[PDB]
Amino acid sequence: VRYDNSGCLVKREDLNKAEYVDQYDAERDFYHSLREYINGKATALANL
Amino acid sequence: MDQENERNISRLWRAFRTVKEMVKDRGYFITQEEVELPLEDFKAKYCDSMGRPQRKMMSFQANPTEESISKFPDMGSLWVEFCDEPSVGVKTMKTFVIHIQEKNFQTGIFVYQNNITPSAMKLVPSIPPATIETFNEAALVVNITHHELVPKHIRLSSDEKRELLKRYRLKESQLPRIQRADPVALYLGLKRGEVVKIIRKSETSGRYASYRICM
Amino acid sequence: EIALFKYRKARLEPGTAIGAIGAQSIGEPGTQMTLKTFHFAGVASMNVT
Amino acid sequence: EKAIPKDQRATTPYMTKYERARILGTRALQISMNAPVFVDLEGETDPLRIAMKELAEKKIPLVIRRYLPDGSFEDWSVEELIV
Amino acid sequence: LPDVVVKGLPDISRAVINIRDDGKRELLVEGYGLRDVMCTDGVIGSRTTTNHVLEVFSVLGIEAARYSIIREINYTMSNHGMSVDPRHIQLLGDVMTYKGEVLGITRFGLSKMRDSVLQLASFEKTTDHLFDAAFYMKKDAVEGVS
Amino acid sequence: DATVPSGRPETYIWRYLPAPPVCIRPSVMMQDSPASNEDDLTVKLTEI
Amino acid sequence: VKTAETGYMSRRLMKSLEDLSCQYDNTVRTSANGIVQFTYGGDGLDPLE
Amino acid sequence: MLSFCPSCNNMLLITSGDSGVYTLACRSCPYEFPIEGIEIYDRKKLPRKEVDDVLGGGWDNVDQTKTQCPNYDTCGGESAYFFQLQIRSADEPMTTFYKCVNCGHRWKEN
Amino acid sequence: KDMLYSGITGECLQAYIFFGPIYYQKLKHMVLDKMHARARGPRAVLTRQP
RNA sequence: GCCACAGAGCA
DNA sequence: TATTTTTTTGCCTTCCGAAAATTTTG
DNA sequence: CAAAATTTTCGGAAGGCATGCTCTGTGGC
Ligand SMILES: [Zn+2]
Ligand SMILES: [Zn+2]
Repeated sequence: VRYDNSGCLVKREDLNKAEYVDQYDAERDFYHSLREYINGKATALANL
Repeated sequence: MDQENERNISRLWRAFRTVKEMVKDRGYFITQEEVELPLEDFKAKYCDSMGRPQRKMMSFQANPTEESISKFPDMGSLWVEFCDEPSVGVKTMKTFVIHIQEKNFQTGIFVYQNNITPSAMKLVPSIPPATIETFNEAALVVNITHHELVPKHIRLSSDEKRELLKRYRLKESQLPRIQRADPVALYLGLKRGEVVKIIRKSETSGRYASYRICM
Repeated sequence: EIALFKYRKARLEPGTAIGAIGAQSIGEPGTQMTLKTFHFAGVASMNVT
Repeated sequence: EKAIPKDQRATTPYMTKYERARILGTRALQISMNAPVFVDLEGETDPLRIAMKELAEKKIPLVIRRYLPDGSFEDWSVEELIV
Repeated sequence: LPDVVVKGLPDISRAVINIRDDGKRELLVEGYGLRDVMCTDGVIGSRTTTNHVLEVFSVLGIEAARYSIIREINYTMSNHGMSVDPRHIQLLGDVMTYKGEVLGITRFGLSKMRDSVLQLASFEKTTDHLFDAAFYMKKDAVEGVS
Repeated sequence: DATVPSGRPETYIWRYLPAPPVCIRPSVMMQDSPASNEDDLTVKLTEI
Repeated sequence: VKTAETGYMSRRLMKSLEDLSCQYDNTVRTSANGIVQFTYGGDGLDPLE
Repeated sequence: MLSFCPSCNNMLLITSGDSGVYTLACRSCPYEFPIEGIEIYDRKKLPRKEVDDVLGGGWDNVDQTKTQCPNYDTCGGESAYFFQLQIRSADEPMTTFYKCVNCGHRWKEN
Repeated sequence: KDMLYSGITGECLQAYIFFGPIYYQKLKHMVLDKMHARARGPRAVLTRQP
């Protein structure tokens, strides 16, 4: 979960702002890259 | 003369642009359309009839924004002034200090032209509840926060600082330090004990947050 | 499962003397650095060190 | 008062290499001083290999006290840690 | 008299226009006036860099100095093809620039970074450090490795 | 630090010189039995 | 002749970097319990793994 | 000034004297050279190297304009070659170079 | 390049072997004067170290 | 035995 | 006793008059 | 306002420092 600097939850409309960068962004980037790789394989299968 | 007049006009116009961006970045209310003031409007509004820089007219005052005063309840209006004197004398600097003290401004920005004398430099601690910051026009030609090397610095409030100290379970002397009189710290107007959050972009991982404390 | 297992074992283990590892990983390549004279992008008069 | 309860443990559940080395050294030192063993040793005489066999099927009576920088610690059973 | 400077920056030895592979032209100079170059008309001040790191620290700040350290060390390693992981370089850059300024890995730098007495005494200037510790009566906690 | 009795400036001026133990400045035996070479600290102490 | 400079540089780097370690809260700290990095390399990943 | 006394071939130095007028006096022997009404000068001709015309060749096959040259008292040429160049920041106007086709004297307007 | 038979298997080697006399020098550095082992032994009078 | 000096080995 | 050579190079900070610059008196 | 005290700057001199381990032989008190 993404928390702001104050210590409360962050709204969905501003999740990607610079001021809300946490220490868990590396894990989120890894999960996004893994999902993108799996989606690329599925896209190749769908295209063929 | 083109070299004596037009170059100085463009130089001081870029300095005004940088000062506007600085005051906007501190949380004060400057509208967006005011920052992109073109050189023609600058000549038509702030210059003389026959083409001279009128540095006395271009001094102004800025008030804090509603979100800024929500985050920082102690923030007050500032007064920014441009000194017409080439070298700063004690009399002009004492006049600036007297004006700041009399008008009850929380802080003041003093933009000098060439050099500042040591005796006039001793008067920035003179006001006890207000802080006077000095800047050079040659240092304000281009904005350092727009440089590709300088990452994003965001000043944290007291509540956010306490939340950070509670999260990492540390005392304020254990954080990495950032000096005052650092150019970015001068840009943000950091005080002692203020915590700045730095958004670093590394090609290895991406965006990650570091923290520094002003000393 | 393989990707997640590799990710969890790639984290820095607590207690690691990572400063000494970095110091050695910087100092050791200096031994194999033989002499070479470099130039700054097609200019044969600059000779950056 | 510095002991974090078992429910709110935040450190990693995996055994680091340093924890493995320290546990093996401690158990070998204990066996070298005539401590009882909990494995069916097949003619082994070196304490280190007996300690390795003990760690192989998690039959070692020690816990790791991981000290956070603030001062609070964290007790992890060796059989609970994943190796 | 004929050795005075009537135009140009006082610390710039020379300047060369370099035409890169893309065809765009960059003005690369030898000198120490980063601020005056990036303030000069016709030069984009948001993209002007220097290999010198204390110059970048004086002009732009401490984080720019850290990036300059990392980029310069990485470039030096990559020119020889030594293939050093950049995280070690980041650790070195953070260690150099976590006290608010660029210290440097020297006797003078360690004399400011480290408050331990026996670690500094075992490196260089043993007697001076020991006598300064005795005079200033500083307490040395046994927490470091040395 | 003046809270301890040893924290005075006059402590940093030589009035009493602590003569070191001979276990840290031992007399080195030579190949000749009657004569034993002495450390430089002992000779300097005698000179003092 | 390069061995002298390499050895002195390695000695300096290790005397400056020996005290650092990765604590159990994934923050790189010095021996005096002061943070150099909040997360190692921005992501907390071992170059060895 | 590098001049030597004819009597002893020693260095001549310029002295103000009591009268306030400079004289080429020799401090070794009684010799003076008055310079009232005579201008003595030593010229150090600095070396001049060839420089390429950085604006040269840019006025060929370009459009013309009807702008009077600044030297109106000497000539009245109106047609002049002109072109544009960006040597400043992108937020300030592009500068304009003009060359008169009769008298030369190339000038940049703004 | 000669054709050699291996002494272990007896078969012909599948490559011609470069075979002939070369002058060799025996250097003074022999392992009999380099091998050393201590365990416990003499100690210095000052530092009480080996 | 102490102290310097000199040469030699491995990148 | 008083003739009389060097035998690495580069970098660094602290100290300290000297001089330049600025402030301060009369 | 110009003398006069004060502060800052700018040079030149003075110390400090420069890979690791290992093996012999010779000389002098
Ligand atoms: Zn003469
Ligand atoms: Zn004309």
